[PDB]
Amino acid sequence: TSKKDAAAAFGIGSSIYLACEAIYNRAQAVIVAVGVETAETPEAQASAVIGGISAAGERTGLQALLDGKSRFNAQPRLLVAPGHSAQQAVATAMDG
Amino acid sequence: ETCRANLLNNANIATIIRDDGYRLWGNRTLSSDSKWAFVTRVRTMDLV
Amino acid sequence: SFFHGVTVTNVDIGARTIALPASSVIGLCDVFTPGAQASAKPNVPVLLTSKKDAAAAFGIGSSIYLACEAIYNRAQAVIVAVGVETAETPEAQASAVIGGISAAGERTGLQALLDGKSRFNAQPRLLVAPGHSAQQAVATAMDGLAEKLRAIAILDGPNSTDEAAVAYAKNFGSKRLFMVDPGVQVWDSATNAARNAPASAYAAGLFAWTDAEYGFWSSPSNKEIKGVTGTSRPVEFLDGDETCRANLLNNANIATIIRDDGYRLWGNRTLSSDSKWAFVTRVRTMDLVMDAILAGHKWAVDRGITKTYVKDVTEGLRAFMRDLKNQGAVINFEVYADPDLNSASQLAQGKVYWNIRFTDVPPAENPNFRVEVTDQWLTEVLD
Amino acid sequence: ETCRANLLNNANIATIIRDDGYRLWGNRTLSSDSKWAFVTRVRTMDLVMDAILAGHKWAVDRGITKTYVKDVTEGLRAFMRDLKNQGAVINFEVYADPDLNSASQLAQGKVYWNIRFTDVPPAENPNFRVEVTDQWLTEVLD
Amino acid sequence: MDAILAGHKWAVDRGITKTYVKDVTEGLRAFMRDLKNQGAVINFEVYADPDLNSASQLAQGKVYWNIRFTDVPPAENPNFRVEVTDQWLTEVLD
Amino acid sequence: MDAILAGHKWAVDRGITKTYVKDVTEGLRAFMRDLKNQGAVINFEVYA
Amino acid sequence: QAVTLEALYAAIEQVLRERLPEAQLIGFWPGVPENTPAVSLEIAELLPERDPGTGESALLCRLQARIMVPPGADRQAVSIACGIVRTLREQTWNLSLQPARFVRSAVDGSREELKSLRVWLVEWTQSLRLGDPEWAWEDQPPGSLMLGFDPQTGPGHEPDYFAP
Amino acid sequence: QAVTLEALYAAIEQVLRERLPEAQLIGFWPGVPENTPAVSLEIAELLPERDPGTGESALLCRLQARIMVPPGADRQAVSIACGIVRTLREQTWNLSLQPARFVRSAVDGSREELKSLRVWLVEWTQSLRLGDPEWAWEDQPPGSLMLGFDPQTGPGHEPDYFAP
Repeated sequence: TSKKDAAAAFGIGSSIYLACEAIYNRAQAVIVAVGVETAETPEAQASAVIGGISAAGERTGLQALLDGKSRFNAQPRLLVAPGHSAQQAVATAMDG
Repeated sequence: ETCRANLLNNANIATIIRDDGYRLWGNRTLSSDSKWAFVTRVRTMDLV
Repeated sequence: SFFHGVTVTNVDIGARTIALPASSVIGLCDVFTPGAQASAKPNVPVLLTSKKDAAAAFGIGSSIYLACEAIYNRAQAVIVAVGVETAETPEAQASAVIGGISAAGERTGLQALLDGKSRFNAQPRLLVAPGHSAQQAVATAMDGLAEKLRAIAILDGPNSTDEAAVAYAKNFGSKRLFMVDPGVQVWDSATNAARNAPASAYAAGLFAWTDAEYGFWSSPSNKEIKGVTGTSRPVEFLDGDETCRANLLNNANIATIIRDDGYRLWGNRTLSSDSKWAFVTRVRTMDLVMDAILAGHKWAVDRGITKTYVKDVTEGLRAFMRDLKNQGAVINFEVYADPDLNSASQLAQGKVYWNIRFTDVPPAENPNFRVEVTDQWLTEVLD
Repeated sequence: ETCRANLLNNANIATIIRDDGYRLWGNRTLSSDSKWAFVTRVRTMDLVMDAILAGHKWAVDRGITKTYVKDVTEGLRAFMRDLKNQGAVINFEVYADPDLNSASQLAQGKVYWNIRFTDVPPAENPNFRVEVTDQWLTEVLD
Repeated sequence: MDAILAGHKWAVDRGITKTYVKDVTEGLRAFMRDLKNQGAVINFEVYADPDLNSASQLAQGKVYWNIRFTDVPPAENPNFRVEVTDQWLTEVLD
Repeated sequence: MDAILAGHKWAVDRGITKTYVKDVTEGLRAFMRDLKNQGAVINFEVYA
Repeated sequence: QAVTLEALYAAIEQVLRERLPEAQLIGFWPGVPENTPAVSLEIAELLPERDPGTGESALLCRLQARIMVPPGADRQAVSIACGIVRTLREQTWNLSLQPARFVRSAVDGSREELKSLRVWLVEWTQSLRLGDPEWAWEDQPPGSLMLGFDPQTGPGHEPDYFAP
Repeated sequence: QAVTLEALYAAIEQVLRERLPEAQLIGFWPGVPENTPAVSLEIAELLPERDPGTGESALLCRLQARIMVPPGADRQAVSIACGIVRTLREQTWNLSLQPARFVRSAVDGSREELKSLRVWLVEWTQSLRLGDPEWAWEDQPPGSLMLGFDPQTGPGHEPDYFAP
């Protein structure tokens, strides 16, 4: 909900805090951020952005936003994956 | 309207907000119906 | 609880304010010799705001400073001057004035006047290439440039006989072309004698003086030219003859310089084939109220078509024409949102149509007086 | 129209157009439907479908009476009435379905209502049709 | 917009009675009137909005007030229009 | 005849609409109306 | 709410069978004079009136009653006619109507068959609001609710609606 | 602009086929009672009115409707008549007219054939401005223009006109 909490959770220099700084410099909004680790191959980093249900049965990646209302009572009504959205693989998950 | 205090009142939870903690913030019960949301209406109804 | 607390909002639903884009910027493109005394590159636009700045940029005695001296001795205007270098042949001199684009994607000749708004926030309204507008190649590329800037490209015919000017003005048929035929004979302090000026920048200063004195709706076709000492090949206007040599050139849509010592401009008509856009007043006022509306309604490009949106565009558009009506620019107007075009389908596509009908002030180029004697009141000397 | 901004908006792509990029430019979503080719209509339909459908937990089976329809619909029209004077909706109507509420389906116990509303469209092309006439020239006589 | 925002933090859970909307509005008219005779604004119009204070908006604890006013614009271009006439030229006769 | 025929260069094919006849004829009657009060024509009629 | 002619035709038959047991057979368009004390209702003429300010059609209908009887029972047929006239002084027929105005009762000569020679025309007028009102633009159905939206409803859209 | 009788005859046929689907056959001068629920429009009488100050002829026409039906469907023919009367309260027929005034509805005895015994006369009046106005002395044709002069035009002069 603030620029302090976006830097306390992900740290400065993270590619997702740079996205949160882009929002909080213009507006003041509620961000349900997932945050993933950097993959070696960029052909599978898009599969790490999407993800899905894990081995334990927990949603990982971009699909973890579906558990935003059941956990934080704030349904994400604006889906933004900055950077990795210029592929047909990840943007079809953004449409689904 | 995106503060951390307002997101708990939006989830029907009252809070204590200010510096030195000197305000109660939130008048809503845990009602599923939007009719009995306010704790004023639940209190005045049981009194009359 | 959507929000628990005070919500102070700024609704921003009022009507806006439409201003005019100053109507008096002069585009200039004439040759000059670059060097140490001239602080201007030979193709870039320079924003000249004073007579000392035109001398510091292009050098005293240059062929473009002499055109800036013509404007600043009559009026006080903003000159977006390009400046070019002298070509060896006069057939290829027209290619340097027109210019086009460079190898690095930069407009060079007259086309550099399109950068007058993007660089200096001063869009030229008078397109003047003095001395080179007598060629048909430059004037055809200056009329097409005047449709990009909504400007009045001021021409000047050759300083030969009057049939050479009638045959030159027959080629154009465009409503953004104002032509002044007789060459001004002006004093040249470089040779200590009287030279023949192309008489285009002297009419440019007359347009930029009446906008600061009588308004943009006023024709400069009766006002004095200051800097001249005479006129090459003097034209004749005696008193009231409709068969004079001056009136036959205004009848062929060519302005002239008439009187003894050459101190009047005579003619307010463009080279228009249509009789609607004949007067240079109507062409000038139309481009000024079409550019004030276009550059003044950039706030309303995604505001959302509500009932109070169209009501607060119209009432902000009615106040623009009303502030022109009592100012003297228009006579009356009727601003109304079109009911026959703002349908439920055209609104759903994001298209809203407004109609601004108005009448301009025509210049009274022929005041008639019908004098008669009678004997109606002859029996009134009886008591 | 020869600019590369309008040649990019015609592919339903928002742009950033001004000198040193200081505003957005475009309302189009990437839709193949002409109706849903506006980011305002998609954002408002999905926000009033979520408001109405996720706001009827109290309307579960709890003694459905004759006054059940007067409690849902007049609490549904008053929500859409709050949207109209807020500026969200130009025109609306919450009407019973005329072609579906039949006498043979009334015995099934399932009546039908329709919630239509006209979303506020963004004024992406404010045309102005300015002309010079000679109508009021005779007004200059006295 | 910040005098109203930081000055009405007493009215967050008072309860919508007829004297509440009376004393918020008439406490807001006196703020703009004290700005009018000080010289900050020219005139104003403070009123509870009828169409936005619906029976369903008030039931959620939402009550709307409208504050319309006009600023004092800086006279950056004072125009003076001088004319020399001959209307009072016959006044030098008596 | 020289005034009317050599005065319709603007009336070339440029989107002939329903308002084309109201623009030619009412600009043609108003020319003949200027001839009547000038004294050139006793009586006129521009009729279909 | 508002009235209909089919609701009006049944209620005039309804009350007259209750109040008049000596009338063997009441109908709004009968025939076949099968027995002596028969009563045949009719319609003579329906006329306009002062139109109210809504979409109602003001109509006064000459509700005509014809009492067919064979000759020799002349006194027995006026007693049938006296039962109808004493009804019509205040009668609104329990239908939110104005009271009916009695007009006349006399022996006439029918165009029809004259096996039953003696016929008594009994006609009366009462106003009708048959036009549908514009005071309310909807109906009141009881049951469970289904909610749909703008470009997805009609009779060819069953799974669009919801019912939580 | 102004109305014509041929535009009026088609529009009364037009609306009544749209609003009344139970009416099998609507026509302004039909015949041949081929089946039971037939409706035959007529013309009874056209009367003058207060003449306006232009060249219009004010006329109120008794537009007559006759509902022919075989006997045994007496109730089914008043329901046809009730659909017409409820229409005529505000109806201007989308023709820039005054609303029609309902006059009467009753059983009559026709001069015509009586295979369909029961007929219901439905007549109504509405005003007409049939006379051509003198407010404008010309027409509005769309197309390209041709201009001629005084002693050189008419139908026998094609190459006189010009079109620059």
